[PDB]
This record gives sequence, structure tokens and C-alpha cells, in this order.
Amino acid sequence: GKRLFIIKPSGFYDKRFLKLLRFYILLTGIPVVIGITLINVFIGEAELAEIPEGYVPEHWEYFKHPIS
Amino acid sequence: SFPKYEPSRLASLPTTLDPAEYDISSETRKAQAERLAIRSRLKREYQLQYNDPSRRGVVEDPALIRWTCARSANVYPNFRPNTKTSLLGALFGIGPLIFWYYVFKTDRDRKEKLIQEGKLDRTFNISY
Amino acid sequence: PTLRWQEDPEPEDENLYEKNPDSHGYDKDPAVDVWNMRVVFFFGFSIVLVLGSTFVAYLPDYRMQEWARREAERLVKYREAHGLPLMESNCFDPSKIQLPED
Amino acid sequence: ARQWQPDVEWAEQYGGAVMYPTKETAHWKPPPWNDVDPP
Amino acid sequence: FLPSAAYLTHQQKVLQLYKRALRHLESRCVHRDKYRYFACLLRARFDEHKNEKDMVKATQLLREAEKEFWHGQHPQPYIFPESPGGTSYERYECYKVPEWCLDDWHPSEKAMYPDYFAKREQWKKLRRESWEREVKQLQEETPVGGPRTEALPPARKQGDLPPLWWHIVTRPRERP
Amino acid sequence: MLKYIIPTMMLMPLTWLSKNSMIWINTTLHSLLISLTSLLLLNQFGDNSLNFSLTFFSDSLSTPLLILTMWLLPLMLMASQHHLSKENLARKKLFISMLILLQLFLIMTFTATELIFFYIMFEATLVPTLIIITRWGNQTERLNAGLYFLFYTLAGSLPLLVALIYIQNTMGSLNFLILQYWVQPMPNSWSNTFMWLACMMAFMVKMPLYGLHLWLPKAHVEAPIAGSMVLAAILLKLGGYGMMRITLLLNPITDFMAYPFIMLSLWGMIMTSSICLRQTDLKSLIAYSSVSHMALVIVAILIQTPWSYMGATALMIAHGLTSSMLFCLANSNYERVHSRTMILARGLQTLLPLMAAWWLLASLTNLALPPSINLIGELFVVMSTFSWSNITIILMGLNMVITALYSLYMLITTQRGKHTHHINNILPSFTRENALMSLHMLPLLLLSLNPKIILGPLY
Amino acid sequence: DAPPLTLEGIKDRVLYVLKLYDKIDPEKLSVNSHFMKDLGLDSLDQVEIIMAMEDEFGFEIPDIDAEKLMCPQEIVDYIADKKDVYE
Repeated sequence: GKRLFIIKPSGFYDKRFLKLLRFYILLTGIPVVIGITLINVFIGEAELAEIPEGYVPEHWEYFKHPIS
Repeated sequence: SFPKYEPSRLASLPTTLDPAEYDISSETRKAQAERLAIRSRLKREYQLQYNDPSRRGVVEDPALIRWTCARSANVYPNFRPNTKTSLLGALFGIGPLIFWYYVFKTDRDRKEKLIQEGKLDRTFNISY
Repeated sequence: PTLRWQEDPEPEDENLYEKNPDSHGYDKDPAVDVWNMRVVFFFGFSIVLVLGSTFVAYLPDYRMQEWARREAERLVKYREAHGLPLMESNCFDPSKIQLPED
Repeated sequence: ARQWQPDVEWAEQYGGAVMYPTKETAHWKPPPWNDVDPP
Repeated sequence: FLPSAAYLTHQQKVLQLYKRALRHLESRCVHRDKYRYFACLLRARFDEHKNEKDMVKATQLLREAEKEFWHGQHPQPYIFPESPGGTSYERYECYKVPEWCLDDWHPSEKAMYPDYFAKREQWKKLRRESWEREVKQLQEETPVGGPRTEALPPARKQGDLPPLWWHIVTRPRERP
Repeated sequence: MLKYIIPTMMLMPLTWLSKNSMIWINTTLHSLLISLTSLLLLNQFGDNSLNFSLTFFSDSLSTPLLILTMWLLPLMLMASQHHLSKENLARKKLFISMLILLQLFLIMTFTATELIFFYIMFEATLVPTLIIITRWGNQTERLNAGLYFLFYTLAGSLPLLVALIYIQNTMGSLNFLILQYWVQPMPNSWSNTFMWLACMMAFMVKMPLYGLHLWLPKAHVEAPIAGSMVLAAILLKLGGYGMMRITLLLNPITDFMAYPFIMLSLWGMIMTSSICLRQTDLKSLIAYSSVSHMALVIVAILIQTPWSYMGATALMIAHGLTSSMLFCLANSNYERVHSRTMILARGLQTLLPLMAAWWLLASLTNLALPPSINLIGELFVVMSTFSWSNITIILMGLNMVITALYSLYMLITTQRGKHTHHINNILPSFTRENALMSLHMLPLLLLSLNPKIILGPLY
Repeated sequence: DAPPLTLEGIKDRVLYVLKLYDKIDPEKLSVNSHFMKDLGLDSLDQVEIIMAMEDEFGFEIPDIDAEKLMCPQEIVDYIADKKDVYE
């Protein structure tokens, strides 16, 4: 007798859009975070060596991060 | 013991001390009765368009649509350029504009003359 | 004694619910509504937004910023180790100038 | 159907021989639709 | 500006003056005992010239009473926390979700609450069954072309519900 | 850039020979793929611009606006159903192909090497918008709105062509580098003053400034959502883009002759922010908001500081996103209740519990919330104009106060306090509208994390 | 706030604070009795009665209603309507 029916408008569409939003962001949020972490913990960034004598680098091998 | 309560355009005259409410004509009684009749007929039509279980959309208040089309589109007719309208138009449209234009001319001429002399505080004034 | 019209009494307000309770945003086809929701939340977020965030999160040094950092470090080390003041003014050499006379 | 369409009186303005009637252009009757003047 | 009549009454105007002055004297006068003294003084001041047989002298004393009241009112009167201007005044208007809604739910949430939705279905059938003939006949039978009042008649003919009851019965609980 | 021109062409017969109830999915999917491929452009580095031909080339001013165009296409192509979903298949395909052709001329216009080509694709952008707003305007003065749009934008924009032909045959070609690397000062004669007034006044019409701004609000309140959002965002920011490019010539006389336009822009910015505080017709508030912010953009362009140009392009991109989104929420409320007014559709905190977050977040991105891009743009414009004069910052902050006032009044008017309890037709919020809101907001916050993209040439 | 209320409580409390008043008597005081008609107190004191119920239960009732209560049964009914006294 103490409890009564309380009225709240239609939380189902709220919850459905929120669940779909988080799932279809995190479907390739976590694999890309795992990918970038495994890159910069198992491949190296680079070192800062000078240009050797009689040698040319390309337009890559000027950049720190390996995915860059 | 009373300061007579002078009104203003912001301090509204309250419904108690009018004092025109206390000497009453019969035509004012007729007017109040017919005004009650108008509000009663409007509430009757509204409540009959309000409690239909078949009705779905909005109630289509004609006074709101009438006020909106009175306020937006029906300003331009009617209009004639009067001496009052032309005077107030050239006052509110051009006056303050030419005032701020005069003060910007004054400030810029002072500043450029002062830096032509060079006695500003631009010892380092880098992010211009 | 006139009407001036003959068309339908219009409209009927199209409640997009009450025939698909599981419906997404648009009209009452059951399959292609699901395909629209799936394609906008996959090929609009899962491959566009997050991969765009990783792409423009890091890329080559945009408008030559970190190169400018490292080149300025080297040049300030040089110009402090060789006596002359760093950022000498008159960036064009006054040997290579010819003023009009008076 | 909630989209406005031009009514009869919106196309009544596209009538007569001229578009803007004045104090001198009222007698411009519209032309016969057959392009045949009656004898 | 009242639903049933056009003008209040003379007596109704004096009576509203008495309630407003007594309430402002409550707000002016704390400790409640000097309040009770001053309230009985006010009641005596109304009693001293209550039995005057004129009418223009009655409206004379009423008008000067409003003058000598509006002189001596109180700036922030103690209005209750449900009145307009009060402390709450639809505090809980956050939660008055109306009951034309709650039918736009998904059927799984309707499968969570079986009995309340079944009884709402029978109330809605009671609304739809007894709408047209009874209510519209009682509303288009007794009035004149001008209604001239806002009191609407009860249903006393034979049977069913009074006219125009739905959005007066099914209002929220005011403390949800 | 041809790799962006030609799939925009190829996306057009897609819409024709896709079958019934399958044109939608194919066009949305493929335009989003075009958006990823567009985001692959961002290569621009340091010293020069990048040249995608003697015909196409990209400054770093044109890159975020181009990505904005190819990002605002699929958002719009999803945004424009439920008010033409009941119409015919042929008219539906014609509308979608018209939006694709408008995208094509916008890409033509943003990667315009030559100013003659820029003018031709400028009014080529002008062409389909009249057809869109007139055929689907859904009100009775859409004829008046489209006609004022047409004759204002032409009759301002037209002697610009004569000035560009004169520059074409007095200084050789009109590549932006050879218009640059050669540009000589033009002294205080009168013919130079009229050439300046022709070019700058054509773009003054396009922005608009205050004396020419009634061009805009009819073309927004009497137009569908697609024409409204493309019109506001891409056409006004394209006008600003064009003024940014053409102001490299005429260097000395802008100090002599550019005072009254600054004046009309400032005082009309104040008067426009004041007029959008008291109006009804919810759609029109965002229109006059756009007039106020582009008057701020005009002050920023006509003063000639690198801080001013960075703040100008940041304000352009942020306000394009914010005003397009806020148009879309206004259309969502209009699809809920067939009103267009403001004092009618009250309540909506109790009902529709999630829509409050999008209203609040869009109103705060219009409020100049401080990590957002809008405040970055407005802040650098305020810094540059206080460098211009020590006294004009009063008008900037008064614009700031009134802008916060009307934006937050627009929030707490429609969606705060009491449902009118005679509405009883509004349905809970679809997934489509909230998908559109998430496609608007999330790029703006992710640019608020890293705004080194959207700052323009003078980074 | 957690008060419980019922019709019994409001009936007994209204009849209580009408019983405590001076110039009527608890001898002939039913639930169903008018004020002017059979108890015989004046309308001025009837508005003092209404002031007492307002000052007790803690909420104003308007004078558009306070014309026409006149009997404790309708007083109990009206305040039970305003507070919505059911579970």
C-alpha cells in the first residue's frame, strides 16, 4: 500500500540508442586501441641519428611515430 | 494617512484602489456580464475540442496564429512613411552609427599620430 | 453556393509507431530500417569517426612544427656557441642592398 | 497534405492582358483562346 | 475575473479585504499572542460599524479602508509554500508527467506491468464508450446559444459519468 | 582533387539505377565513404600550398571547409526524410541528385585555382538552392524568399565579374600564386576605390552585413532543412572563404576605405543580437544568430591580422557546425508539432528526456563554451580588434552578453517548465534524430581536443 | 518528507480544531452541520475558521472556493481533494 505506480516517459528508446551508440563506437574503439598499443610497445618509435655520409633518406624515415 | 499611490508605467495600478470600481454604472455591469459570456463560450468551445478521445494533434489556437502573423508578416502592410517614422528611422539607424564612426576616427588618428611620434609602449608589442 | 476546391480533407498524421514497435527512425519496412541503423552506426562511427580520430590524431608534422622546434634548438645552440647574438636583425644583408640616393 | 500550394486567387492575379492594372490599363481585355476574333 | 459570476459581491470584496489584512497582520506580527490581540482589535474595528443601513456609506468606508490598508501592508508577507510566489509553488512540477502518455511504450515494458495496463485499458474503454451521445447531448441540449456561465451540469439523467471529466479526474497526484 | 571530383559524379547515377527503398542506403553509405576519403586529404605542409593541378589547388584555409562540405553531405542526405518520405520516387531521386550536384559545385568552388572559375562555381552553387527551397519550402512565402535570395545574391555578386575581368586583362593570369608573387600596391585613386567596392560589396552581400541581411531569414524560415543547413553553413562560409582569397590584392586602400564597413558590421551585430532576443518563429533566431556571427567574421576579415585570420576561420567552422545542428533540432521540434512558433511548444523536459542534452550542448556551443572552437574564434577576433582599437572591445563583450542571453533564453523557452497539456501527439525520440545530433556534436568536441587542423593559413 | 494521511485522520483533525473553537459547542456538533444555518455563527467568523484550517494544514485555499464551504463535511472533502489523500 505504501508504494505507488510512478510515471516516467518511455525510457526504452533512450536505452536502445545509448546501448547502440556505445557498442558501435566500441566495436572498433578497443581493437584500434589494442593495435596502437601493440605498435608502440612492440615495434619502437625511432632514434635521432644523423644522416650518414653519401646516403639519402626517403620522404619517410623523417618521422618519429611508426604509424605516422 | 496615505501618500495617494501615484502610479507609473511600471508600478501598475492594483485592482483594489482604482477608485473607479466603487462608483458603478449599469452599463459596466452589462459589460462585465457580456465579457463573462465571451470567456464562457471560448472555454466551452475549447473544452469540447479538448476532451475528444479521437483527437490526436494540437488544438490549433487561432489567437496565437493571428498574433504571429500580425507580428511577423503584417507589419509591412500597413505602412506609410510619416515625418515621425522618417525622423525616428534616421535617428535610430544612422545617428549612433555616425557617432561611433566619429569616435573611431578620433581614436585612430590619435594612435597613428602618437606612433608616428613613436611615444607608445611598444617596447615589445609582438602579437599584433 | 461555392466551395472552390475538390481535394481530400488533409492530412492524416502519420504516427510511425503503432505498426512497428521495434522501429528505428524512418518508415515501416522492417528489414531496411535495421540496415539503415546498422550502416549509419557502423560506416558512420565505427570506421569513420574513430579511424578519422586516429588519422588526424597523428600524421606528419602539420605545417612544419616539430621540425621547426628541432631546427631552432640546433640554431640557438650554434648562435650561442659562436658569440654573435641570436636573431641578428636585418634579415637581408645590407651589403646586398642599394638605396636610392637623395 | 501540409505542403502549401497556390490557390485559385493566387492564379487569379495572372489574369487579364496585363499584370499591373492602373487607372489607364483596365480596358485590356484578355485575348480569345482560339485566336479567332468573332465577326 | 471569476468563473461563476461577473462581479464578486460587495460582501465578497469586504471579505477578501479582511482575509488579506488579517494575513498581512500575521506576517507583520510575530510571537502569535500580540498577533491574537491585534487580530481581535481588527475584528472589533469591523464590528463597530458593521450594521450601517446605507450602501454608499458602506462603499465609502470600504474605499478608505483600502487606502489605510495599502498604507500599512507588509513587504514580504508570509505566503504558504503552495501559493503563487511561495517557496515551493510547483516544486514538484518536474515529475507531473501527464497520462495521455504512457501508451507510447515498448510492449516489453508493457509486459513488465500487466495489471495496471489492463485496468488502464478498461478505463480507456470506459472513456471511449461513454463519450459521444451522452456527453455531447448534455452539452448541446441544456445551454442557450450563449452559455453565460462556466458551471457545467452534472449527469443526473439515468446512468453514466458526468460530462468532460477526463482531464480533471486523471490529473497527477501533486506529490509524486 | 580529381579523385574527389569524379566519385561525386559517379554517386549521381547510383541514385537513379538503385531500386526502390535501396537508393537511401547506397547513397548514405557511399557518401560516408567519400567522407573518409576526403579526410585522407589533410597533407598540407609548411612552406607552400598543395597543387592538385594548374586547375585545382588547396590552401590550408580550403582543407577544413572541404572536409566540412563532404562531411555535411551524408548528414543532410539522412536529415531530409520524414517530410518527403511520402512523396514520389522520381521527385525523391531528383531531390537527392540535386543535393549531390550542389556538393559537386561546392567542391568545384572550394578548390578553385582561378578567381574567374571561382565566380562561375560561386553562382553555380547559387543555382540549385533556389530550386530546392522553392519546390520544398513548405510555406506560402517560399516564392518571396527564393526570389529575394536570387536577386540579392546576383545584383550584389555581378560587377565582381567585371572587376575580375579587368584584373585578368591588366595583370595576366589569375592563378592565386601569379596573382600573388606579382601583386603591386594600388594607390588612392577613385577607380581603384570602385573596384574595391565592387569586389568587397559582392561578398558583403554574400555574408551578409547588416544593411543587406534581410536576404537571409526568409530563406531560412521558408525553406526545408537541407537547403537551410547547406545555405547557412556552406554558402556563408564559402563567401568568407572567397573574401579571404581576394583580399590579398588591394593592400593600401583598405585602410583608407574600409572604415564604414567595420562600422556597419559592428553596430548591426549589436542590433541583430538584440532583434533575435524577442522574436517568435524559433527557426529565425538561429538565422539572426548567423547574421551576428558572420558580422563578427566580417570585422575579423577586414582587419588584417594573422590572429584575426586564425580566429576568423575557426569561428567560420565552429559556427557552421553549431548553426547547422541547431537548425536540425528546430526541424525536429517542428516535426513534433506543426507550429514553427516558440511559445506554443513548451515543456519537453519531462517528455523526451534525452533531447535536453542535445539542446543544452548545442546551446553551450553557441554560448562560446571555453574549450570549444567557437570561443577560440571569438577570442582571437576580440584580441585582434582590441589591437585595432582600445575602445571597440565594449561592443564585442556586449555582443557576448546578449548572445549568451538570447541563446539561453532559446533554451529555457521551448524546453523548460510546463507542457501545455493539450498537445498529446508527440512520440518518443527516434534513433535517426539522435544519430544526426551525434554526427554534429562529436566532430566539434574532437576538434576541441586538437584544433591545429582548423586554424588556417597563418598557423 | 514522509507523512501518512487518510480520510479518518483529516476528518478527526478538522472536527477536532472545529471543536476547540470558542463560540460554538461540542454538544451539538455533527460532521454534517452548516455554519450559518444551524450553528449560527457569522460569515466573518467563518472566514476566521477558514484561516484556522489554512494555518493548520499549511496551504492556502482560494477565496474563489472560500465563499462556499460552509460545512465540515465539504471542508474534509475539499482538503482531501487538494492533498489527494489515497494509496
